Amino acid sequence: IIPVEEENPDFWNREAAEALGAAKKLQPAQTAAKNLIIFLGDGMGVSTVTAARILKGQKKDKLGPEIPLAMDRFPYVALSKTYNVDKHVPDSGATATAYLCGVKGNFQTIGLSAAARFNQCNTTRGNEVISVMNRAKKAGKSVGVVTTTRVQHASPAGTYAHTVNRNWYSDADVPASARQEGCQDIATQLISNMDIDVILGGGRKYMFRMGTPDPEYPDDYSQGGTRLDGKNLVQEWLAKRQGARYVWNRTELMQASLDPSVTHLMGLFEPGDMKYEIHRDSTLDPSLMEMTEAALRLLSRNPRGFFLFVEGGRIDHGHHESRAYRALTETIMFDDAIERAGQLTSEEDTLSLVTADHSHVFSFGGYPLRGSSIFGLAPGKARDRKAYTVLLYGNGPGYVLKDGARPDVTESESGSPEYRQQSAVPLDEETHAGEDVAVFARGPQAHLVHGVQEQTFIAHVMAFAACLEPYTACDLAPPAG
Amino acid sequence: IIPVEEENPDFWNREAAEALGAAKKLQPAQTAAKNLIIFLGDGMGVSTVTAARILKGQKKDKLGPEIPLAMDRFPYVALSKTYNVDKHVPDSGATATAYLCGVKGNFQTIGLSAAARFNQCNTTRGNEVISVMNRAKKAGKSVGVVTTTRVQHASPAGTYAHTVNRNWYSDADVPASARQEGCQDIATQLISNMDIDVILGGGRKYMFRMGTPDPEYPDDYSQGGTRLDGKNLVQEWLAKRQGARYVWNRTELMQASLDPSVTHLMGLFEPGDMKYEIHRDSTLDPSLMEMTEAALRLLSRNPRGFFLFVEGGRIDHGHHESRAYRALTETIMFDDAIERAGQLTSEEDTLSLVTADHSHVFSFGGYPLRGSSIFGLAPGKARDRKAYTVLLYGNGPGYVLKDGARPDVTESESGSPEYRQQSAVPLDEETHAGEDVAVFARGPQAHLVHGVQEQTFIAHVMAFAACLEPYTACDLAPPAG
Ligand SMILES: *[C@@H]1O[C@H](CO)[C@@H](O)[C@H](O)[C@H]1NC(C)=O
Ligand SMILES: *[C@@H]1O[C@H](CO)[C@@H](O)[C@H](O)[C@H]1NC(C)=O
Ligand SMILES: *[C@@H]1O[C@H](CO)[C@@H](O)[C@H](O)[C@H]1NC(C)=O
Ligand SMILES: *[C@@H]1O[C@H](CO)[C@@H](O)[C@H](O)[C@H]1NC(C)=O
Ligand SMILES: N[C@@H](Cc1ccccc1)C(=O)O
Ligand SMILES: N[C@@H](Cc1ccccc1)C(=O)O
Ligand SMILES: N[C@@H](Cc1ccccc1)C(=O)O
Ligand SMILES: N[C@@H](Cc1ccccc1)C(=O)O
Ligand SMILES: [Ca+2]
Ligand SMILES: [Ca+2]
Ligand SMILES: [Mg+2]
Ligand SMILES: [Mg+2]
Ligand SMILES: [Zn+2]
Ligand SMILES: [Zn+2]
Ligand SMILES: [Zn+2]
Ligand SMILES: [Zn+2]
Repeated sequence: IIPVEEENPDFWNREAAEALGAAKKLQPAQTAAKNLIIFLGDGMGVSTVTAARILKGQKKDKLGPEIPLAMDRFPYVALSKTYNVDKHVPDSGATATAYLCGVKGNFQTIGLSAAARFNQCNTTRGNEVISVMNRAKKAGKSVGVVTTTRVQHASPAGTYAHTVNRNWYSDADVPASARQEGCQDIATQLISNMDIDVILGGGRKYMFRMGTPDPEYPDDYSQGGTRLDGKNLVQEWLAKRQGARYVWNRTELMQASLDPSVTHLMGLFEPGDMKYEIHRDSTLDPSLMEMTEAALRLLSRNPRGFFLFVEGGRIDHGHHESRAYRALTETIMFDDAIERAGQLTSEEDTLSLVTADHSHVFSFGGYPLRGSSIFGLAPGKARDRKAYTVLLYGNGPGYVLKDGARPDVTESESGSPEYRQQSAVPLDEETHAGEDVAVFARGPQAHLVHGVQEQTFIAHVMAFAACLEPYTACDLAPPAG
Repeated sequence: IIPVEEENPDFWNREAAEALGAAKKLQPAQTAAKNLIIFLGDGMGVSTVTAARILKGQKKDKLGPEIPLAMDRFPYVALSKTYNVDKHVPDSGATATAYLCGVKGNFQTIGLSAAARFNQCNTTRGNEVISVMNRAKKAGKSVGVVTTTRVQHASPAGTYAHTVNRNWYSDADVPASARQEGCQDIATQLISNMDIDVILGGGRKYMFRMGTPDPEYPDDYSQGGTRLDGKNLVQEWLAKRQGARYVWNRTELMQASLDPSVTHLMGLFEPGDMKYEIHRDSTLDPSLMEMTEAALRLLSRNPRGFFLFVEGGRIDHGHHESRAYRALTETIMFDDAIERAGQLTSEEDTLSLVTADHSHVFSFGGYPLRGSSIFGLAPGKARDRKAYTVLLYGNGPGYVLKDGARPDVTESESGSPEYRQQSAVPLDEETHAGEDVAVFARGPQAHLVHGVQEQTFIAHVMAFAACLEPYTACDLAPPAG
């Protein structure tokens, strides 16, 4: 469909003149950031952003691509080079080292320099690189980790953990030799490495001893505690702090977030990862946006400010499944959380960055008409005389042959939340992609986020903005306010 | 391979500290641009940039992804939304309207608002939108069009032409009803719409009457003139201007570019598109970089400045073929032309933008090791127990089944300049992609290129920077110098 307003050049000329006006009004701050927020869309590459924008646009009144995402409104954009030291196409652990600790690492390690080696516990020590969240805490800020994955998953773990193996969620996962060598499982590291004021996401099971029924699924033994060492890490965490609260459901979370006596909050909402938003039980489980608000309620009390990590963690998971519907709906909820955090904080004193750890082999093509569903069919048949979707994957589990042939696909099929877009190469999981991802920034010193930068720049600009180590001699005036 | 230097956090911390230093040193100009250059990588989306960076890096001493492209050094980056008014995934003609005229258009039209309709000549008039190049000429600047495509191809045509059908290269292509209605073929528009000081690229055949042997291929009748109206447009163009020169080969081009009496230069180096760089005859044909230098030699003489359009036009063509080797080698040469133009001009008075018209369904995945060839195999077999490449396409002509099965692929095969990467969906040509593309900017007012913008912003910032209509009341001081 051609929107009539857009047929007049004046429409475009007015928009551009307004854009030039806004561009000209941008001024760099002379002042530091009181607060830091990093919003991490796991797997949210450029193609994901555009596709999500179109989907979000259409979910409102709109044709799609002309409607800004909340992230699109951020004034400063850079490209971020995501390669890990050892792999061009990276994983979440080693990218987390980059954007949270400011140093690049090796694939499937977390919080370690690239002197360490995956799955070799004895290469850990001396290679620990401290996150900006950790430095924020040291400087007296409150700190929070919020994600739709396990809070022990690679991205959130980057804020607090140092491990040669991102798969070491609980002690059950750690080989005996590594346990003897003192490489702590991530769940332990979560409660032990540093004080974290707010921890919200999945990963209940890693905190409890084998045999402990999950509070939510007490009749599914597979969801129970995993720990071999008999520890209840939740109780240990609570015991260390007056005003600490543990919650496992939404209503308790909301209650805790409004309770002035709650100074530390651990909310673990599923045994493993949280459900996709489309599957979320809204009585039992908070959305990402809700977890972010709950976090901000607590974190905002500290006069020294806060550092908050918010992850749209299952964007990534949707793409691995080659289910763009899941990737893109997770992206929208991620963007909704960005929007919500922007309502609850001030860009005068809050530096907010939105980025992705890496992308995926997700493409948006064919030549679909304006306003057509992102989950629809490309116009025109393929050379094998069957239909194809506008969304495709380079590889992944959407690759199919029914009786020697690529299957035809209908619109009703392609639009299903379970539909797997086709790919060139069958893999159980679609792969990450290595192309640059966007960094969006607003707030004090956001203007430093520019050009094409290494992914480590994300961590460094945040430290610098808040005058955290190694930039305590930042040359900045106190935060506005 | 893990580079040892990168195992030390200090490496990353030093780089980031240097990046922060450079970021802090950026200051906006108070002064106008004397000169404007737009470098257009046709089809050069984010995945293409990263893949080309890696390839370029490796062509030098290097592992790849850590080595900046010339474009990567530009200080200001924005994302550009490429949708056409009528299609989410755009073409080159209507995007050219956006980034060259500052108004979005309908798929496969050029230089027309979206009130016009593809292939309907009678919707043309009143919908012409004037390019910034045209406005630059009006303001007394010299202007140049340089591309590896036909100079009548959609992108360069955006600088001078207005047509409802980008396929109307010569009168041979224009239906009789359109010819009667006065819709001029693009080759005619090239010599007639405006004065263009430098025109360099392909497209000889459209300028000459049917039966005119091509100077380079006088024994291949398919390469001869196409025109039905008996006109020699080259002679007509030459006749209009004292100091005008026509050349069809590299040595004459170089000679003309150094000749002070040559004020207007038309260099048409192939009958249609120029050869891929890997196929270029370096005795007969200038590279993109050479054409850009030749252009700058002439354009730079004007004390009022110049507008120059430089297109890496066959990046796009490589992706359509699903031959990433061709896409990426064209990208490197494009980047080499950017680098060369940066040597020959000053960022104190030259606003240079690098962008793409749109992307492609090109992906860079698997989990290849650092330093591995971008054209190599992903580690690990696919689920059908055969190898697969790190580079894939969502759709296109690399889709194959040999005896009911996806073919296996070897490294020697995947590395060939003729290799077609596999795709999910067989199409004779791989499709464009609709995701945002990068805009890189440097020079006066380049700091206005920020955030996520409509693709029309490219044209408007350039007009504004040089105080061209509609921004003659730009509020800017004269160009530095
Ligand atoms: C780590 O342990 C492995 C297995 O015993 C051994 O081969 C290697 O030498 C150790 N590396 C270090 C740094 O001690
Ligand atoms: C939320 O958790 C508390 C236990 O902390 C429990 O008393 C309440 O029943 C829970 N809500 C639901 C709906 O299970
Ligand atoms: C363009 O010509 C077509 C074919 O005759 C006709 O259907 C249509 O009305 C014309 N449109 C305009 C704007 O005159
Ligand atoms: C280049 O063109 C001129 C004609 O303009 C011709 O005299 C010369 O032979 C040409 N060079 C080659 C190598 O064909
Ligand atoms: N990050 C993905 C897949 C992956 C990660 C790391 C290495 C390889 C694959 C998953 O855990 O959901
Ligand atoms: N809709 C609420 C629900 C909620 C809040 C806080 C905590 C838990 C739940 C939110 O945005 O805040
Ligand atoms: N731009 C491509 C293919 C294309 C353009 C426009 C529409 C559809 C396809 C080609 O001409 O090389
Ligand atoms: N290598 C030269 C060749 C050349 C120059 C000018 C014109 C034509 C050819 C270039 O960069 O300039
Ligand atoms: Ca739950
Ligand atoms: Ca030639
Ligand atoms: Mg993650
Ligand atoms: Mg082009
Ligand atoms: Zn990830
Ligand atoms: Zn992943
Ligand atoms: Zn194009
Ligand atoms: Zn194309």
